[PDB]
Amino acid sequence: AMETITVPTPIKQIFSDDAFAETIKDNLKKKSVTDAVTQNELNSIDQIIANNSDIKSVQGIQYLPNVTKLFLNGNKLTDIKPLANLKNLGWLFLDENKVKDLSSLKDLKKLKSLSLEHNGISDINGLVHLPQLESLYLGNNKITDITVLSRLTKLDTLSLEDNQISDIVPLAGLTKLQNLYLSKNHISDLRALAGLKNLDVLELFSQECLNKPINHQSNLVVPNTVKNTDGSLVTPEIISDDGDYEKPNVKWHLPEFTNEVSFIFYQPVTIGKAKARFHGRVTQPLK
Amino acid sequence: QLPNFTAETPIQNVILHEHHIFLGATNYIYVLNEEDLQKVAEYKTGPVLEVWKDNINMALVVDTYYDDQLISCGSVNRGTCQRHVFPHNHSEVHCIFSEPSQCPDCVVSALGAKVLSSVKDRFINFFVGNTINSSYPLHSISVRRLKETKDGFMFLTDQSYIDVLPEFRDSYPIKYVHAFESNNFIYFLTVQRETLDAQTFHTRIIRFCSINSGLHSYMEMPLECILTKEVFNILQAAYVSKPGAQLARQIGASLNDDILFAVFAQSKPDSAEPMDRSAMCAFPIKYVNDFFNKINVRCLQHFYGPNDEYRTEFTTALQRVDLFMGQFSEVLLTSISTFIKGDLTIANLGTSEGRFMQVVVSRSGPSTPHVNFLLDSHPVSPEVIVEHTLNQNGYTLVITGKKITKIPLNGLGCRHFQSCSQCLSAPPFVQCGWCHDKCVRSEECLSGTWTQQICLPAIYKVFPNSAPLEGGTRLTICGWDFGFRRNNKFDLKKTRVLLGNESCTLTLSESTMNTLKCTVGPFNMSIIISNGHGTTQYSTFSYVDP
Repeated sequence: AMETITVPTPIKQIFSDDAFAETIKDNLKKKSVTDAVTQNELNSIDQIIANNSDIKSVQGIQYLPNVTKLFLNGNKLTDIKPLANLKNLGWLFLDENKVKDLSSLKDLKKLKSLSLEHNGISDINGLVHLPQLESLYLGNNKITDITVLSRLTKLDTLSLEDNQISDIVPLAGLTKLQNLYLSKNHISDLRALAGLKNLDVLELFSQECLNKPINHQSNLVVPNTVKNTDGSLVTPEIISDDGDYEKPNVKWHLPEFTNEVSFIFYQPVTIGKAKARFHGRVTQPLK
Repeated sequence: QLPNFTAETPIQNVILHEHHIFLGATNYIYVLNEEDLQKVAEYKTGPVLEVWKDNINMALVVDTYYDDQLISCGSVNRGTCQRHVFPHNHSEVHCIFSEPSQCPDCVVSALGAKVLSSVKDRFINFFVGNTINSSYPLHSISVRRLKETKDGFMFLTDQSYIDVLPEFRDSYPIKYVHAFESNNFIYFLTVQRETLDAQTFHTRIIRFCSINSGLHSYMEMPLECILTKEVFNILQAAYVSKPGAQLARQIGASLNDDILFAVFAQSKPDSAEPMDRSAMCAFPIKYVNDFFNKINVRCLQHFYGPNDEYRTEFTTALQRVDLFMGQFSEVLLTSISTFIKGDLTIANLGTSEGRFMQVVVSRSGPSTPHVNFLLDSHPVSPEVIVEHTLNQNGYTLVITGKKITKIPLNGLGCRHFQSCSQCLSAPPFVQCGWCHDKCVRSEECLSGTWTQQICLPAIYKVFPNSAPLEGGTRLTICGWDFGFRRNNKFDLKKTRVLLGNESCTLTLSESTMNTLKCTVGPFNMSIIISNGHGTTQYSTFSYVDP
């Protein structure tokens, strides 16, 4: 413990956040936040459970070096620097916060589980510093580029549902994957997941592939770009505006001009031991 | 609890018309009052003779085109209809009946009928499907228009009807399950033989259009609801409406798009009777019409025989998959309605034993019915009404035998949920939360600990107690709330098991919100389980050595 208090101090003065202090108070069974705590008591803390507690700062968290379990979903945090030197951290859960500065975890080499769904996160390149991660929940954010996931090869469970990924090539080698969740993205081609022979649970529903605008024509023909794990086109389930599929082409008849056309696809897949349904909608803008 | 009305005899049909409910019952026609289902008026269609018979209602059709009135057809005098004219803002009952080669004023079969009604071009037209065997004409699929004289119907040409060859009249029959008009066509849903002299049975959908009394684009197509590969071949009920935004995106439908929610059952061997095994899927009309407008087909067999306007048929069934992923695999669903709240599509269903229940319908996966109870022991009828509008929260009229009940579209409170998870699985518009030891509404909370997001785990045993050193035995962890609530659903995504110092590899594909399965090895250890929200304990598992 580099960080530490030298003399008995009131909780209200260690932990600035009105709420977080009150969390400590309850944790160490104290009576009031005004009550004193010694560094001794601070070291006996292994886990903090404080979901939806209106926490806006975890200031004072640094004096808890033995803490290994953090449950902090449903708070207003946006700064995790107070966490950087808690060497013994393993599980850390921060959904529904606004922490986008994941570069603070660079030295949590014991961190195994990291949940950060619903934070507004675009850049996750900070993750390059935690190869040992076994479980990662990056669901519901603004992530487009997952190049960095190339290095987290110890993950047995990855979740990226509900973002903006269209390119999953960086996932090809993560063979140690068993649980993969990819719904609500822009995935067009599952050639990347070919080798994941360890999977047990996979999800791929409700994709949202969008195409670059095209001059509308009275007898439009849009090529099928959706591709299965082996590379084969996936026959469309339903086509908008009375369209047809004369493989590998999608065809429309547009006697009048319309902003766009589209087709839903549905393709049961199986990877390793996992049974999923690759499904979604391709959208074709027109001008 | 909720408004309900009991009649003297079975209820066959229900229509709603400007705040007044109309019941078609055996020997009576009731006029309840929408607000509280209170009986305001009635008419004894009575026991008619000809050697006493009962007058089972076969149709109700209101029409205010000419004058405000209600047409009704019974099953006694060769399916003859009668006018009921209202006296102003509201007894004066007429009748329709006039060289006997045909009989138009004979509309309805006592073997089962379905009646559509649409004023196409200055005249009211009745589109009717009749089941039948041997006896002197009623048509099986007819379109007889009513004259502005209002005293009788009239067929136009030979094409005004399509029937069954006398040689196959009794041999193989056709039950008309439901009928509806949409996209400028008319649709009939049937259960009939797969092929002439075939032992199994079908569900088909019929389409045609009308010109004077056209029936000009006639076509039959088979419909199958299969499970992931078991087939549910007998349509039991079928309702038609719009999809909620969620459901739509998944099936590629637009908000105004019409959809066919059909409940199928797995039939008995070489029969048309149903077993207690049910399924459901949705048929988008345009999707259907998409196939009706392409080109593998024979010539309507029960019409022509094995050998201008062609009446045709497809020889391979369109098929969709169960939206309940086998949820109702061992129950007989006998009634379906469909309404939208939010982005959600909710179906209120009915068992062959009297169980109304409401269920979020999604292409992603089944949800747990937020309503689920016992209307009377009598099976629920597929005859239903759904009045729901903005600034309002709507209701469903449901018929069980002699009884009809008005059931709210917001379900029936939270009090009935067994645990934090089910309680929190309920659809937003039910407004439930967990309050430590009970599920209930917001402002009715004891301790300030109401939550719509948080559930904590709890263990209640493990199998087995001990386990050999290196042995990767399967641990079965029995308990509660092992799952996490993300988006609006629960799953074991973030769920973890710890065997003191080492992790415990869960197989998720085999685990539930109540049961955990995972391989263990490589004492007297404590098992810690986290669902993502918090943790729980079990200090029993030992790494023994035989």
